[PDB]
Amino acid sequence: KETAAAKFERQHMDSSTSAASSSNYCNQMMKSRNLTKDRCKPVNTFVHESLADVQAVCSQKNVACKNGQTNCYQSYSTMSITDCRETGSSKYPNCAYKTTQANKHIIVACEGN
Amino acid sequence: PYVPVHFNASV
Repeated sequence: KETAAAKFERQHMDSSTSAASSSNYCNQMMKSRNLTKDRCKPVNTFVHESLADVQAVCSQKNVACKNGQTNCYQSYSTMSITDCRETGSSKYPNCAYKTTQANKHIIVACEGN
Repeated sequence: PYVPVHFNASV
């Protein structure tokens, strides 16, 4: 009930779309993944790639994490991704988010789960 | 099998 791995999947995985819908993707998705139940999580990124493609990042380019840990890996190639971030005018429990679609190299922290 | 546990950054 919630392992670090399922938390990760619940929060960032969206293999059901190749890219962000439209301007409301962050509103529905943040909602769906229950990232706004108690509060409005302020920032969250969705990866539009298959689970396996993302797990495979842990055997890609090893880099330091933004903290100094050594368990961070960078994807060799770019990935379709969606940046969800709270708009200056967002208050609980009516959380508004600005969806920003992009194609980027993701950096993930890995552990044996 | 080391799996992603945190989404650190983009690019």
